[PDB]
Amino acid sequence: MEVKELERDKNRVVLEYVFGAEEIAQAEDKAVRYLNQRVEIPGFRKGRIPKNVLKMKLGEEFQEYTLDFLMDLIPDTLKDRKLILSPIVTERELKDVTARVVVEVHEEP
Repeated sequence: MEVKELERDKNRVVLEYVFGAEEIAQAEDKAVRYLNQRVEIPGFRKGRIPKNVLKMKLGEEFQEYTLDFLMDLIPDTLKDRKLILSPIVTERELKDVTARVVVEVHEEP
C-alpha cells in the first residue's frame, strides 16, 4: 500500500491510497466471503459460490465490493493522527489487469 499526500489546506489533508496486487486479492477474498453469507444462487450450496462465478454474475459490480473492503484498510493507517471526522471518500477507482501489443504488418500490394 502506498499513500501520497495530494494537498494540505490548513487542517484539511487529501490523501491518495494506491493498493497493491496482494491487498486487492485479499479484498476480493473478503468480497467473496461477504457475498456468500448473503446470497444464494441456483446451482451452488448456501455459502459455496466460487469467486469466478461471482465475478461473472456481478460483472463490474464485483469491483465495488472489492473497493469497499480496500477502504477498510485506511482507518488503521490514520490511527496515529488526531482527526475530527472519519475519512471522507472523494474518489474510488479499480482497473483490472490489462495488456496491449502494437504490431506492424505489410499487406501484399
